[PDB]
Amino acid sequence: VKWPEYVRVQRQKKILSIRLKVPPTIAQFQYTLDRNTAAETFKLFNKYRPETAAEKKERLTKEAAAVAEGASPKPYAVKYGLNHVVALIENKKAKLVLIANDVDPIELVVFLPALCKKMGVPYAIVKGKARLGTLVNQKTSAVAALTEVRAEDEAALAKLVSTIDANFADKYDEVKKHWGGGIL
Amino acid sequence: GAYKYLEELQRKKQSDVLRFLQRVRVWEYRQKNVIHRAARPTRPDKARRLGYKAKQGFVIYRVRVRRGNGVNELKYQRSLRATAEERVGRRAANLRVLNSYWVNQDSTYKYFEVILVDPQHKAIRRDARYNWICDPVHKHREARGLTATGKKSRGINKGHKFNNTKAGRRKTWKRQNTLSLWRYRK
Amino acid sequence: AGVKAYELRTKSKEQLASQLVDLKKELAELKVQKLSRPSLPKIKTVRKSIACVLTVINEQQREAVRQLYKGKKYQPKDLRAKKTRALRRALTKFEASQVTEKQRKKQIAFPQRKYAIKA
Amino acid sequence: SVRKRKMNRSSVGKATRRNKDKQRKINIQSNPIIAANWDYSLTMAQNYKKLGLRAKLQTPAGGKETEVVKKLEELASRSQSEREEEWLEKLYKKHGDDYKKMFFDKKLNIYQQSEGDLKRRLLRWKKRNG
Amino acid sequence: PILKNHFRKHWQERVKVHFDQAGKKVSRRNARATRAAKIAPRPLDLLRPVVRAPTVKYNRKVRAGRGFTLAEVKAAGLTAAYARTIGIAVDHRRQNRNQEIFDANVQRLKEYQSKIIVFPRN
RNA sequence: GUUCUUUGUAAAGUGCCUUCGAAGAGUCGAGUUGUUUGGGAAUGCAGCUCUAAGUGGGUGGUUCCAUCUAAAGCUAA
RNA sequence: GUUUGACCUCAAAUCAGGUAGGAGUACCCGCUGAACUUAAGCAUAUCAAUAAGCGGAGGAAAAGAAACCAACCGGGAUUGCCUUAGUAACGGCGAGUGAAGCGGCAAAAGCUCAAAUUUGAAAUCUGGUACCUUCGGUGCCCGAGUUGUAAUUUGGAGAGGG
Repeated sequence: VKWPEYVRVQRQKKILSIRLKVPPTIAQFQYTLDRNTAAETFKLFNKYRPETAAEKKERLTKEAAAVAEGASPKPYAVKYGLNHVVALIENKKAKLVLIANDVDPIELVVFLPALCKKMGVPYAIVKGKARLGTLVNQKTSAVAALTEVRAEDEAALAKLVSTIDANFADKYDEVKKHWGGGIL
Repeated sequence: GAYKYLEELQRKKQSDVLRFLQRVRVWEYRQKNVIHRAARPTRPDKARRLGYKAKQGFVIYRVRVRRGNGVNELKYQRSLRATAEERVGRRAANLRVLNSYWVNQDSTYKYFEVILVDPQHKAIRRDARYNWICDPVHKHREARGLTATGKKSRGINKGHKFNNTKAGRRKTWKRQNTLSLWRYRK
Repeated sequence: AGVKAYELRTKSKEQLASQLVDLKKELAELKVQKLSRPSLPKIKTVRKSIACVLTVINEQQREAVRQLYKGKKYQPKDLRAKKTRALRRALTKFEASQVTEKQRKKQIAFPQRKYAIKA
Repeated sequence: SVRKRKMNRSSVGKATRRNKDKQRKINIQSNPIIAANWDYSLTMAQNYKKLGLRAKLQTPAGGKETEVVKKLEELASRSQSEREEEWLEKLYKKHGDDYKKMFFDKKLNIYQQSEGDLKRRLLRWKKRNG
Repeated sequence: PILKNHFRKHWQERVKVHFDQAGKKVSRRNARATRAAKIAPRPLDLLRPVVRAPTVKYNRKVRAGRGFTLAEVKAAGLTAAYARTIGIAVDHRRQNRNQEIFDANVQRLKEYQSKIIVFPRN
């Protein structure tokens, strides 16, 4: 068989991702949250979709069509920029910080799991920047945080913290050690 | 913020994380073309402090140049970085070279990531912070050394040390080598 | 002599096209009489007549195209302004007078005041 | 020359511009009081001392009330919106003048504004009304 | 006996003779007249400070400075941003260390503020 | 000059009180060959080796002192 | 689920819309770079950081708001002119090369990003498209974009409250 240039490059990059010995601040990724806990994290995170551009436009025209002719609490949503998440973390305004494992330059998000372990922020490296993108009206998100919450979802969030602490942080205490990628 | 973490991360270049990053990417850039376009900056922090805004009209090109130059030390006293900037200036002749930075290096090749603005793009022609590049006095700034590295290689700065090249070495030579004669002879 | 422009601006497309064919026949007949005689005066005036009719014909087409492309973006490259290359680039009056959001605040707060110094 | 030789020979015609007399005598534009009282036979600095006004604030290199009263004459010589007014109506009708209670109210003072902002805005409302 | 003649180079290419001395004086006076025709009631130049020259040689002499300071302008009773609109040159990098220079400048600013007539925006 | 629009709990500025508060890395530097300068102080630059710090760092001046804020960008006469 | 769907990267299209080349070249910004000559014959040196060659701009270009100068009773972006001044310094200390601060004057003008959360809300933008008072504006739609477009902030601090 004969493949294209770019196909050969991404296949070569795939086998290069495995066969090299890798520094332990990377490969701290790919030791990621399993299927049940990931689905359960999103069962909470899907309840806080940031109000999409169409929804925001129609509502704020509803404000105009009503209020100009003839009280609300602050609404809660997931928080999704890297400047803003690393702002929220270190201010301790973060209760659950979700980090993508696949980022275009890897160097972007390498400090973040260990800065979360430093601040005492209960983090989870979840699989897919696309999968984080879906819950946030963006193609990709790299990071998603949950600062404040409705009280109906509060107990579920606190348990999501404790499940992620037990499932992720306790199973992967060896991941701060051990250079990954020694696969023969 | 987030870029201070990035800035101080890329100051450690032989550190084991960035050692590994640079090992993979040097090989990956060899497999591509010499001058090719980058999807997005590899170092968005350094891109941004050199003035890359991630908006329509802003381009990142990745470039490769050979290293080095007593026949093997017949010098060629222009930089590798200015050579790179000029090559991307010719392949992308509709753009204007804003700035460039170092990304990865090697025995044979030094790599750069030039940043380019589209002066014909309407998202650049408005917004009064970047529409200065549309003025035709910036047609090929990289060809006349008006970029950061060009102004370095010209030796343009302030002081005693740059007296021979403060207004440009050709200008100051021509000025100081002129028999100025007045109507009423001084 | 010959045909006048202002007389032809009143005419339709079909009237001018028929006019043109008649002038081209007449000129074609005069080039056969030209070879027998030493000189012919009318051959010059009929040529300039054809030229005039074609100019009115082209003008009537062009202004019709100007009307169907009235007041919209992207009109034909010939119907656009010619000016010069360097001026058909170079920031438009809106894009040049466009000042940043910060400088407008600074200009309202502190405009260049007019003064006189003596009394 | 090469190009000038042809242009002085061609039937195109030169684009002759006689803008030399306009270089010396440029009309004063920015002030009609000065525009009426400016002797064009005099120079710039002579027309400044004739009027009285100082032309150069630094002492010059070299050797050096008729109108200023008219200037002095012409120099010696923000409402509220519908919703803002109706908002201040609500605050006054429910509270009156108790600014502590007025600013601790969640229902009317939705923007958690101070006492000074409230007394200033209400007095603007009271001056425009009775 | 000494003499040094710098005519070893191709000097005859770069010989500038200033025939336009009389032409360029007229040109600057026309420029001043134009600027004073556009800036009608205002002088032609910003109000410049009094300043002591550096070096043991010239520290006897008092000369024009670039601009005042934020300190001298504040002590006069106005702001730097507003001083520029009234045509007072402001120097951010200059420092105030001498009391006599300071007070001379403050009085130069104060007498300037008495003599001026600022036009309203209406 | 005359005239039509201005608005929204909108955008500023002054002085005081009160609480905080980052600053451009294969870059500076060091070595090194070559070029270059009036620059002996090693003047600038280029290549190659190696490669920093934040009560930082650079540049001057007889124990210290002074004065700048680099490695990002625009701007008439 | 052996299915379907997000992304990522890389392509193509006589796709929609744009843009680059060539000329001129006195001056201007770069790159590249000699020799005849002159030095006592002469590898340094000199002509010369010149001519030729190559690229790139405009009405000017470049430079420019200090990682500046100084040593004062301190000045204060650049550029240009007189002065410094054939001075300091360089050089078989040979032929020769050769400034700058200060002082005077011309002209003068200042600013902008990145780095600290809009997080009670991507407030931002391009294109398509229908109208209108068309160097544009408004409505709707596809997008770019959180790997960061907007507002605030640049040390002269600055910001949040009162």
